[PDB]
Amino acid sequence: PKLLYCSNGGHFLRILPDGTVDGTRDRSDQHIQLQLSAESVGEVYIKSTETGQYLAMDTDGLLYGSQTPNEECLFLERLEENHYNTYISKKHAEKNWFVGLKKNGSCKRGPRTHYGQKAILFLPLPV
Repeated sequence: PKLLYCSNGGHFLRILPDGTVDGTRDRSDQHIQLQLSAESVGEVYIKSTETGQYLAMDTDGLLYGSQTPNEECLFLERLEENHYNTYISKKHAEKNWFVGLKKNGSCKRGPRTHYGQKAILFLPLPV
């Protein structure tokens, strides 16, 4: 029962019911309560506790909400040097595509992500 805070512009990661991932700063928002559930070690699904949608990155690197689970919904967790976390699309691990948000709280597509950005750091917060 966790919130994922993005260091970049200070948004909590948010899966809107229509599949559009983005960020909000509103703590009472329903769609930010997430559940991180480990398949293997350092291999998680990221799910909304409010819609049951799964976070997923498609072929273009666009993050969306997946209504059912699958290959695209798995992400590689890495704890970073501070207390923050990065998350790679397992299905696109080679392409080194992270979950990330821009500074205005919008999805920063995989292609345009990379290491050393503040877009890709997230701080899990127990709700």
